[PDB]
This record gives sequence, C-alpha cells and structure tokens, in this order.
Amino acid sequence: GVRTSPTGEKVTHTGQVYDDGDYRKVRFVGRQKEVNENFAIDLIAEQPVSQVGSRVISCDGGGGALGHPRVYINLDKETKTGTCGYCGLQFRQQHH
Amino acid sequence: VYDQVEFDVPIGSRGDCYDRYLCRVEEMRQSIRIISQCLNKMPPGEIKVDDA
Amino acid sequence: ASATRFIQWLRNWASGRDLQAKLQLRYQEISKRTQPPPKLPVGPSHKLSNNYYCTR
Amino acid sequence: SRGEYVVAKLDDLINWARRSSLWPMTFGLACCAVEMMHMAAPRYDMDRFGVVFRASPRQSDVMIVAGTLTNKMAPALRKVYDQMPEPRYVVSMGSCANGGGYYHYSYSVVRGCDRIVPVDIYVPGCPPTAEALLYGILQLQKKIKREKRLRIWYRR
Amino acid sequence: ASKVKQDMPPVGGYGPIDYKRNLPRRGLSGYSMFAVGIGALLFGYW
Amino acid sequence: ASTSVKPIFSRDMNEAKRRVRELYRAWYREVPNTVHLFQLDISVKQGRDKVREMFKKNAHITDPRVVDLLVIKGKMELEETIKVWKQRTHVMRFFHETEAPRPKDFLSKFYVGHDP
Amino acid sequence: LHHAVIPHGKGGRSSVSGIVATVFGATGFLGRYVVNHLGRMGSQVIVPHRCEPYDTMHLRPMGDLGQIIFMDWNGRDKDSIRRAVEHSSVVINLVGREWETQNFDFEDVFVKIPQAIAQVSKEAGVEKFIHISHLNADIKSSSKYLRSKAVGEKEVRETFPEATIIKPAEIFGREDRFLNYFANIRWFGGVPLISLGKKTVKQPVYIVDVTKGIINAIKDPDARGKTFAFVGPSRYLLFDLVQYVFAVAHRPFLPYPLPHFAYRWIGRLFEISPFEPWTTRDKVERIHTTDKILPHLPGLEDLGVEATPLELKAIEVLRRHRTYIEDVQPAKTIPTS
Amino acid sequence: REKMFEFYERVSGARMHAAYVRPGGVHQDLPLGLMDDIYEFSKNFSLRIDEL
Amino acid sequence: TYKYVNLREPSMDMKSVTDRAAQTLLWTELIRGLGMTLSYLFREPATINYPFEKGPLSPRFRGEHALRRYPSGEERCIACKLCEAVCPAQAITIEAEPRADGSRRTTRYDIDMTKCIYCGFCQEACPVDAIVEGPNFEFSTETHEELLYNKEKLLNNGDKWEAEIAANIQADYLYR
Amino acid sequence: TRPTVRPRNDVAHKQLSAFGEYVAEILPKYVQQVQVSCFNELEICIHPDGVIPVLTFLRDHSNAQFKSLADLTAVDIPTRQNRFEIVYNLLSLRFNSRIRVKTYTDELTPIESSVPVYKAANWYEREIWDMFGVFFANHPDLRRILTDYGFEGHPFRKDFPLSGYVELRYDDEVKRVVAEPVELAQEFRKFDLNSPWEAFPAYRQPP
Amino acid sequence: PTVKPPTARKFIWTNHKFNLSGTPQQYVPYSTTRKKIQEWVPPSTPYK
Ligand SMILES: CCCCCCCCCCCCCCCCCC(=O)OC[C@H](COP(=O)(O)OCCN)OC(=O)CCCCCCCCCCCCCCCCC
Ligand SMILES: CCCCCCCCCCCCCCCCCC(=O)OC[C@H](COP(=O)(O)OCCN)OC(=O)CCCCCCCCCCCCCCCCC
Ligand SMILES: NC(=O)C1=CN([C@@H]2O[C@H](COP(=O)(O)OP(=O)(O)OC[C@H]3O[C@@H](n4cnc5c(N)ncnc54)[C@H](OP(=O)(O)O)[C@@H]3O)[C@@H](O)[C@H]2O)C=CC1
Ligand code: SF4
Ligand code: SF4
Ligand code: SF4
Ligand SMILES: [Zn+2]
Repeated sequence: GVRTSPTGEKVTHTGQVYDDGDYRKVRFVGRQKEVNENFAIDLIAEQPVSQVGSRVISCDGGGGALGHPRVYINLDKETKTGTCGYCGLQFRQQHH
Repeated sequence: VYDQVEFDVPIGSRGDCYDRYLCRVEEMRQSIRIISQCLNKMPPGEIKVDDA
Repeated sequence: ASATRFIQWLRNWASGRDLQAKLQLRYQEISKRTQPPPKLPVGPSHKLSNNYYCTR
Repeated sequence: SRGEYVVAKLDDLINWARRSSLWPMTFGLACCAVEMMHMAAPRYDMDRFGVVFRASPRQSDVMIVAGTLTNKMAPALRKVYDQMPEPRYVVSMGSCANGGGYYHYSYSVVRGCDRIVPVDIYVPGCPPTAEALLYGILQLQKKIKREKRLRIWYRR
Repeated sequence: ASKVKQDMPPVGGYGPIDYKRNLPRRGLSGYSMFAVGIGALLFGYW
Repeated sequence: ASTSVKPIFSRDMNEAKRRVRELYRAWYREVPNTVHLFQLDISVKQGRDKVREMFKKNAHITDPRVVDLLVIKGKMELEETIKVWKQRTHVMRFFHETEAPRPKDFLSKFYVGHDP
Repeated sequence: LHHAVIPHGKGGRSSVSGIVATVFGATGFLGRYVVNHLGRMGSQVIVPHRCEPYDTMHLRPMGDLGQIIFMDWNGRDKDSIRRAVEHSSVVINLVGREWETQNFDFEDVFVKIPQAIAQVSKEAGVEKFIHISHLNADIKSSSKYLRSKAVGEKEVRETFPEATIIKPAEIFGREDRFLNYFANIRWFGGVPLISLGKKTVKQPVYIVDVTKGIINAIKDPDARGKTFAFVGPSRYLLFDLVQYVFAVAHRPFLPYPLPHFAYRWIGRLFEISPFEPWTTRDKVERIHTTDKILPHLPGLEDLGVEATPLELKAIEVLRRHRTYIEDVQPAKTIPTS
Repeated sequence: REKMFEFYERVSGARMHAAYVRPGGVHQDLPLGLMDDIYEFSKNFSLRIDEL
Repeated sequence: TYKYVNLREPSMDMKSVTDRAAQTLLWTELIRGLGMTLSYLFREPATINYPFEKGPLSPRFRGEHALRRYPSGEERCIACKLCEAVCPAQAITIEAEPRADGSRRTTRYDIDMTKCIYCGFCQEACPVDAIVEGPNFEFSTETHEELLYNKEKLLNNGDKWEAEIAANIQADYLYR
Repeated sequence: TRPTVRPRNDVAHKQLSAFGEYVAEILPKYVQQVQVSCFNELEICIHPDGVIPVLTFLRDHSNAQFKSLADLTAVDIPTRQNRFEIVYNLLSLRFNSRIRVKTYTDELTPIESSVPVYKAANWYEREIWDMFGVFFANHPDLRRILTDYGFEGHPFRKDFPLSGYVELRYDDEVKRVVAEPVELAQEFRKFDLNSPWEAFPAYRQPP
Repeated sequence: PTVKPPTARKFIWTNHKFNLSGTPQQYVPYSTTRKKIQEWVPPSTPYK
C-alpha cells in the first residue's frame, strides 16, 4: 500500500519517489502529489484461490464480452496455482 | 446509394449571389426529401465490410 | 406547449402559420433515453463452410 | 470601520462588476469557433450571463483562442492581445490552442498559444462541447471573484 | 433464439415529410391597400 | 548530353551575375525605407551589412540555374518587404537577436555537449 | 551534481540548464529580464510573489511547461522564505522599492528583507547567492535609499560570505524609471535641475547588460564572494543626458535652475500620492548623486559582457514618448579616465 | 444545428468530429430509437426553412 | 432532374403592377418580416438553465479519459500498447515491466490531454476495456501542466467515475 | 456478386483504354505512356514540354472537352532522377469523364505554367512552388501562398523534417515574436510498421 | 440512481470531488518511472 519515504513523500504503486536531493519535488510545494491508494498488487492478492475439478480451466475475467480474451489455464503442477495472465485470478485443481 | 434516391438539382439563372442563395436554400429542402427516403429504405444487416 | 390560447393565436397570426403543430422545442415525442438492448446481425462471411477467404 | 473591511467590500464590488460583465473577443481560428458559436446560440445563450456575443477588441475583457494557432498567425494574435485594455484574460479553447493538439508536430503550428500570450483558463476537448466552454467561462468568473487587488494594495 | 434487433423504420414506413416551399398569401390587393390609405388621409384631412 | 539542360532565366553565369547585381541594388536601396517603415532599432548600416552577408554566403555558386533560383527567391523576399506583407518580426528574423552565441571551438563544444 | 541537474540539450526552451533559481522580486523591472534569461535556457525558476497572481502573468510564457513555479511569500515571514529557497541552487535578491510606504520603509526592503533571505538561504544550504545593491551605496549619502543600500550590502556579506554582490549604476530600458523619468518631466512645463544639471555625472547601464552579467555570475565559479560594479561605457553630465533624452523624444527642452531646497518640496508634494509617486525628495537626491568610480571592483567585462552604449538603445526606450532625419546629436561624453 | 449535433453524438459520441464514416463502412450501428428522432426533426424542419 | 430557382417573369397587367407598387410604397413585405420576429418574441426560448440544467448526452459520449479495474480491483491494463500505437495524436506514452508478483503492468501511462483529439480510438483498440473515455467534460484547468495526466491521475479518474462508466458500457457494449 | 468485393466495370475500362490510345495517336510528340487502372482511371504520362499542347488539346478538342481542372499537385519521389511528379486531374462535363495527366521535373528545371489553359491553375501552381519548390515559367504572380513569410525550405519534400527546423515564441526582452531552432519536449516517435511478409503478389517486382 | 443504483465496488470513491483546479489540491504531473541509469559510487576511503 501507500508507504512514505524518509522525506515524507508518498511512494507510488510503481515505486516512484523523489529522493532527498531531487529539486523536482519543489513542484509539490503548496500543492500535492497525486497518488492512487488502491494498489492493484495488494487487491488481487486478497482474492481467494478457486478450487476446480479439472486439469484445464478457462478464464474470461467475468462479465462475458466485458472481460478479457478467454484463456485456458493448465493446472497440472501441484506446487503452484494457475494464474490468469490477464486478470490475475488464481485456480487450483482439487484432489489431483 | 445516391442513384436510389429521388431529388432535384436547383439551378440558377443569373449567376449572382442571390441565385446562389436560392440554390442553397432549395438544396436544404432536397436534403430533407432525401432524408425522408433514407429513413424509409434503411435496410437491415451489418454496418461494416465482413472482411476482418 | 404551455402558451395560452391568446398568445397562441397572436403568434400564429403574426407568423401566418399554425406554429403549434410543429413546435421547434421537443416534448414527449422523442424516444426514450433508455432502450432495450440490441441484437445486431452478422455479415455474409459468417459461415462455417464454403467460406474460404481466397474466394472473397 | 477598519481599512481592511472597506477594502474588502470594495474588492467584492469591482470583482462582481468585472465578472458579471465579461465581454469576449473570440479569436475564431478553426473548428473550435463553431462550438463557441453554439455557446452563443439559443440553447446556452452566453449573453444571459452578461457575456456579450460579438464585442470589439477595443472593449473586450477576455480573449478566447478557439482553434489552431499557426506560425503565420502568431504575430497577429500577439498584436490583438497587446491592444486589449486591462484587466484582460485569455481562455485557451481546445487541444490545438492548449498544446498543438492533432497538429502538435507540424512545422507550421505553434505548440500551444501559451507560448505567445499568458493563458488563464485551459478548456480541453477537440472541440470542447459548447457546455464545456461555458463551464470554462464560469470558471474564469470564479477566478475573477477570488481576486484581491485592493487587499494587496492596502498591505503594500 | 433471440431475433435480430436493430434500428429500423416502423412497419409501413414513416408518415409524409413536407419539404416544398410554403410562403402563404396574405393581405389585400394593391387596389384595396391604396384605397384604405387614401381613405385614411381624407378622413384625417376632413 | 545529360549536361544539356533547360535554363531558368540565364544561359550562363555572366547573364546570371547581371541579375544578381540588379537584385543587390534593389535590396541596397530598400533598406532605408525598411528601417523607417518597420521602425526598426537597427541602423541602415546594420541592415546593409546583413544584405551583404546574405549575398556573400552564396558567392561560391557556379551553376547559372542555381543562381537563377537564388535571385528568384531573393526577389520574392524583397517584394514581401516592400509591400509590407512581412511584419517587423519577419524582418528581424535575419538578426537572431534572442539566440545566444553557440560556441565554435572544439573545447567549448566539448564542455557543453556531444555535438561536433 | 545530482542526476537531475546535469545540463542537457542545446540551450533552448526545452533544454535543462541545471540551474534551479529562486528569484525574489521577479515581478519588477529587473526581475522580468532575469526570469526571461533563465527561462530561455531551460532553468527551473521559483518566483515568490507578494502581488496579485494577475500581476505575474507576463512571466508565465517565459519557460517551458513546469519550469516557472509561483509561490506566495511575505518579506517578514521566514518560513515563506524557507519554502521558496530550500530546493534551489542559487538565490537572487532583486527586492527593492524607490519609495517608502506605511508598511515598508527603506530599512525593511534594503536591510531586513535581504538579511532574512540571506540567512535562510545559508541555513537551507543554498550554494550561490546574488544580491543587487547600488553603485552609489554609501552611509554618508543624503539619499536614505542609498544609505540603506550600504547597510544592507554589509549585512549580506556578513550573513552569506560567499555572496555575489552586484552594484549597478542607474539602469535604462523599456520599463526603466530613468529615461522614462526624464521623458515624463516634460509632462509638466518646468524641467528643474539642481544647479543646471551640472556637477552631476552619470554612467547609466543597459538593462540587458545587467541581466547578462547576473546570469554569467551564476555560471562563474570565480564570481562567488566578490562585489561587482555594473556601469555603462560612457559618463555623461546630467544636463547633457536630459537634453539628449528630449532630443530623441522630439520634445522641446526648457532647462531652468533650482537648488535642493526648492527641489525637495516638489519631491514632498508628490510623496503624498497613495501610489508610485512621480517623484520624491529621495529620487531627486539619487538622480543628482554623481556616479562613483570604483576601479578596485570588477565590472561587466570581467564577466564577458560588453557594456551597451546608451546611444544605441535610447530610441528603443523613448520611441513611445514621441508626439507622433535622425540628426539625434549624440550627447557629449566626459573624457574617459 | 444543435439538434443535429445530437444525432452526431448519439452515433459517434462526439458532436462534430465523429470519425464515424470509415473505409469499409461505419464504426457502429445506429442506436435504437435514433431513426424515430431523426424523423421527428425532419418533420418540422421545412417550417424552419420557411421562416428563414 | 432539375428545377429553376429564379426564372419567373412577372405579369404586367394593372392588377399585378399595382400590387407590386403597393409593396414598394407600403413596405408590405418588410412588415411581413416584422411579423415573424414578433411571433418569436412570444415563443418560449430554447435556453436551458446551465449549470442547474444540462444538455442531453448519450452513453457513447467521448469525454475525460480513465483507467479501469476488474471487480477484484486488479488493473485491467496489461500494457499491450495497442492504445499507444493507434493514438492518432501520439498523446499516449507507456512504459512497462514485470510487477513484483510477475504480472504484466505499466509503470508509465501518460496522456497529454492537450495533444489528444478525443477520438476514442484508444478505447476501441484496447482488448480488455482498460482505457475509456468517460462522460466527464467539465475538467478545464488554470494551468497547462494540469492537463498532462499520468497514471495516478488516470487511475483516480477510473475510481472516481467507475459507477457511471460501467453503466454506460453496459448500455453500449452490444453495439461494439 | 461477392458482397465484400468491389465490382468491376469493364465497359468503362474499354472506353477509357480506347480514348487513351486516341490521345496517344494524336500527340505522339509528347505522350510517353498511357495506362488505365483496375478501378478505371486513365493516366496520360507526357514529356514536360507537352504541358501546354496536351492540356490545350484535352480542353478544346471536340471529342475531349476537359473544361474543368479539378486539381493540380505534385508528388516527391527522391529515388527518381526527376524527383517531382506533376499531376493534373481534369474533368469533362460533356462526356462525364475524368483524366489524369502526369509529367516530371527536378529541382532546377522549370515547368511551363498552365494558367493560359486553366485559370484555376494560378493558385495550384503557387502551392506547388511553395510546398515543393518547383518553379513555373511565365506564371503571372508566383510566390508563397501557404507558408509563413520568409519561411525557408519546401516542407512537402520527403527530406524536409516533419517538425521543421525553427519554431516561434513571444520574447518579452525584444517585445516581439521570435524564431528559434526547434526543440521538442517530447520527440515524435517513429514507428516501424511494415510487415516483413509480402502482402500483394500481383505487384511483386523482379529481384 | 434511487431506482437503478450503481453497482458497488470496494475501490470506487465514497466521496466525490469537484474540480480542484486552482487550489492546493490541484493535480501536479510527474514522471511515474524510477531512475534508469545507476551511477558509480566512489569508495568512501582513501586509496592508501
Ligand atoms: C388624396 C391624395 C392625397 C395626396 C397624398 C397621397 C399620398 C399617398 C400615396 C403615396 C404613399 C407614400 C408612401 C410613403 C413611404 C415612402 C415610400 C418609399 O419611398 O419606399 C420605397 C423605398 C425604395 O424602395 P426600393 O424597392 O428599394 O426601390 C425603389 C426605387 N427604385 O424603400 C423604402 O423606403 C423601404 C423602407 C426602408 C427601411 C426599411 C426598414 C424599416 C421597415 C420597418 C418600418 C415599419 C413601419 C414604420 C412606421 C412608423 C410609423 C410611426
Ligand atoms: C416590440 C413589439 C411591440 C409589439 C407588441 C405586440 C403588439 C403587436 C402589434 C404590431 C403589429 C404588426 C405586427 C404584425 C405584422 C405582420 C402582419 C403581416 O405579415 O402582414 C403582411 C401583409 C401582406 O404582405 P404581402 O404578403 O407582401 O402582400 C402583398 C400584396 N398583398 O402586409 C400588409 O398587409 C401590411 C399592411 C400595412 C401597411 C402599412 C404601411 C405602413 C403605414 C404606416 C402607418 C403606421 C400606423 C401605426 C403606427 C403606430 C400608431 C398606432
Ligand atoms: N532599476 C535601477 O535603476 C536600479 C535598481 N537596483 C536594484 O535592483 C533591484 C530591482 O530593481 P527594480 O527591479 O527596478 O525594482 P522594481 O521596483 O522594478 O521591482 C521591485 C521588486 O521588489 C518587490 N518588492 C518591493 N517591495 C517589496 C516588499 N516590501 N516585499 C516583497 N517584495 C517587494 C516588487 O514586488 P511587487 O511587484 O509585489 O511590488 C518587485 O518585484 C532593487 O533592489 C533595486 O534597488 C540597483 C541599481 C539601480
Ligand atoms: S482543438 Fe480540435 S476542434 Fe478545435 S480547432 Fe483544433 S482540431 Fe479543430
Ligand atoms: S482519444 Fe484519440 S487522441 Fe485521445 S488518447 Fe485516445 S486515441 Fe489518442
Ligand atoms: S490501456 Fe488497453 S490498449 Fe492501452 S496498453 Fe493498457 S491494455 Fe493495452
Ligand atoms: Zn482472467
């Protein structure tokens, strides 16, 4: 989420932050640094893993044509989940 | 599909500003006449060529 | 649409026309701003056979 | 009966008059001028806000730059600005005037009218809708309302 | 199956749309107008 | 042959040179009016030296057709000035008053950037 | 050098000069030229201003996007000074006023404010400090303006020892209060002169020359800790200068003598105005102060600037004062040292 | 004109620079209810021309 | 087929000549023009009471840009750069890299709203409905710099306007 | 026929071909090549000396009567010795037909002004001179028409940079608009879009 | 929306904001990427 640097400036979800000697932080004096506080990396991690009963599952992101291109995810490895390359949802084969 | 709609071309006689003004005003009436045919004769189907 | 009959008569006479039958302001004759969803047709190339691209 | 109070109320009066009687000089350069004309047209009727439609540059208080500013045209735009009596404000209307827009990379186009004149309001769009321009004009009115010319004078 | 639904003219088309010029005739003849005007002068003179 | 070409105005350099001198005289006499008409802050001497500098930079040409086009362009430039189609900004663009002097020696270029 | 202040580009509007300058007093005569020269080469310019934002609009076109930053400040608030300097590498003090107001006198503008800026800049770690003083600064001067200049100059040198102090002569230019001052004396029939404009020698300097000298001082490691005198090339008698000014403005020149006592009441009489006075006692005392010759100090040539002759630029300034052959008649110059 | 700008906006999402006609056809099909509104506009337009 | 707009020869009998003389002297056709402007005086004006009333728009309206998310809150944009390639004005600037969790995501997504022509090509090109032009058109600013949107600004616009953006997409996606 | 394929018009193709031969038979002194496109457009390629004679014949001949000059422009092709292609597009109302006449020139070879034939050509030739630097002999008033006064170069040449060499801003020190070398806060981004696979075999060129 | 409320999302703003231009809350642009070239840091000790 939004942490702060020693100078007090917020760190963006891309890791950007002016360091101590960077004059460019003068642009924020009397104004503000726009930062989006909903870090997508943290939000996708909150989602639970779907347990499915097949070796291959498909994801379109939900909402049909309002989602992403439909992709098929292999679930043979049991040492990791299958992750959707588009939306980051995770799937795991139950039993096998 | 302009060869499937009916309209008249207004023609001037003196080639001055007034006749050109009359032609433009009459062309507006013909456009309404054409729009009337487009509304009635609008066909169904796809709206862009089916060649991806 | 809300003009009194006297004002309606006055402006009809002044303009020489029956303005009330063709008001330039829109009331309830316009289409709803919410519509049922469409279902658009597909073109002639949506076929499962006899549809080789080299023929079209 | 402090001087701060009187200066404060006199500021409000002159600010009220100036924002309530804004006379624009529209520099209709290209497409954006059409939307500017739709802001004067009946639906939005800019005149009802006290913003007279067609005012001469001699009496204008605000210049609206509505369209692409080319290099060949830049000197003439600066000349009109220099001849505007004060207080004078500039509204930059549309992508071309804001920063070059579609023609930003052209050899013949000034990349934003703010290279030529100081700009008070930037209205985005290509073109901005007539309502968007009106929103921007009303934004300029509130900017004038915030002015503190006499308060600053009193504290000099 | 859901039928195709797209914007189309209503069954039977739309009603007639006027487009020809219509500038109606009004007023009196030239004789009548000049008669009224001359009659006004005479009554005023009298 | 491929060296047998269509002329513009001059059939050889001597004919071309006459046109150059006629253009130079026209520019030389125009400068006092230009300084007055555009109310420039340069002297007539500065304007005439600028005219001479512009003619000198093209002194190495030996192709009459190239010289013809230089004179054609120079005359268009003169007409723009005489007719007052130019504004004062256009006239003053020959003098680059707002451009700082770029360094010319090797060391000075070395200190500022990468360009030769 | 931090990686953001390494110069890049070719010195134009979109380049990076590596200069981050806080310019106090940027909204005045000298400030507008300084900001323009910083903006041309792609510097980051911080402009603290006391005035209305509307009064700073002419500065906005001088820099590429984001290169001119505006802040509010108050000369008596050291926190507003700190916010404006703490990111800068150079601070330029152009704050000054030719008259005293109820809220600020010559001690405030020329002593207290410059010392506050210098002290805060030193604490903030600012590397370079450029302070504009006056050629004729002197604690024995009859002009209170010039006496405060002398005191303020001494305090800045104590507070910020590595400061660059520039001591210019009267500056002429389009927005000057020098040539325009003399031109506007014509707006009244009388043209008074202490003595007859004699016993006063002036060495005025062109505004752009001062600006280039300031800019070159920012870039010159040698200039740190020094005091410069910026003067024009030619010394003139105040009577000849004013006579030349009227000649260029195509005005009828009517001299008439006056002593200081009768020249102080006219100064007082216009000091009553609640705005910029047309003239004041102090302005007259400064105008009739002979320009010091200070050969122990470096000048424009030490910074690689050629002083611009007044005759080459008088028309530029005074053309607007004309009523509607260019004999001009160059003014007589005192023989060079 | 303001009402015809609405037809532009309802098919393209822009009042003027629609970018709607493209090589191959048009970008999108007409929204449901648009032709009825064009009919209502066209029905009264010739009266507007007469007033002009 | 063609028609003549002005090829009528006036009749030259007393009745007609005197009708035209009456028009000339009694200004009748000028009076008729006065009647038309008087009729308009008594018509209701077409003016709406902005900003309390607003001009009608449609779900297709192309306004201020915004970056969208999936219902989970994950960003939709997977840094394909189709939007940046198609942008007719070159108004989009994108940089990308693997995110900490390995996801393909942008580290820069800038739109110069003063280069943008508001054509909507970017939202047509986007394969995942990440970039859209929302319904907001009231975002004029006092400085040029405020119209140079970076990714933070655009994600904030998405979070700000998603309620309306989603409903507008729901209303038009079957036409797309 | 195929709903997505443009239909061919073989009658017009034959008519235009026959008229193209007709023109080439009558003006052999100038006509270098005649071709008809697959979408039925006739192009007459001529030696530049034939501008006035060919255009005059096409305007005035009873079986031609190309009274209208629809458009006149140039194309810059740097790989050719004569880099500039001059294109005249003519319209015949009598025969409801169009024709294109093309010739060529280099940077130093004048072309004869067609203003005597079509007074429409006056401004079109000024535009070609302004944008391409092609000189037209005996033009009544040849000068720039689209570029700024004093502008240097011809910006529609393929080797003139898109953003030019100079740009304008107002300078407060000199109180006027000034010109300075172009610097861009964001450089224009060149995209390489061409596929490395051939798209149209019918247009393949010998190795 | 009293009849057809919007779909709820955890990330949608619960507090709408008006146009913040000209205030201390105004947007200020900045580059969102990290430094690309790392410079060599000299050792903090003398050679010898
Ligand atoms: C018994 C016998 C007694 C003897 C006396 C008998 C006399 C009666 C018979 C004579 C009638 C006289 C009429 C008086 C009006 C003057 C007529 C006139 O001059 O108008 C013609 C003028 C030129 O018309 P035009 O067609 O352009 O060219 C003709 C020349 N080649 O064109 C014009 O002037 C048109 C007007 C131009 C201005 C247009 C803008 C104003 C129009 C709106 C005005 C509304 C009415 C104003 C009434 C106000 C009353 C207070
Ligand atoms: C701010 C607005 C104030 C108003 C508030 C509301 C009240 C409205 C009262 C205004 C009355 C005028 C408005 C109506 C005018 C429209 C009527 C009309 O269009 O009539 C047209 C008529 C026919 O013209 P046309 O088609 O050319 O026919 C030619 C051959 N027949 O043409 C005619 O027949 C014209 C006949 C009249 C000709 C008279 C010539 C002028 C004589 C001047 C006398 C003026 C007397 C009135 C002055 C006021 C004193 C009471
Ligand atoms: N011009 C000359 O002939 C000479 C000038 N100098 C010195 O150069 C410097 C500037 O000259 P110039 O530019 O002509 O002076 P100006 O009067 O033209 O501008 C003065 C600047 O100081 C600011 N200022 C004045 N008083 C205050 C204050 N009390 N609090 C905050 N800011 C204030 C003004 O801001 P605002 O606009 O808000 O009032 C303005 O920006 C001064 O120090 C002057 O003494 C030296 C020698 C000669
Ligand atoms: S911003 Fe768009 S609508 Fe406005 S002038 Fe430029 S291209 Fe035309
Ligand atoms: S709307 Fe058009 S111009 Fe604007 S960012 Fe999208 S593709 Fe580019
Ligand atoms: S916004 Fe859409 S088109 Fe653009 S880079 Fe992201 S996923 Fe690709
Ligand atoms: Zn998915």
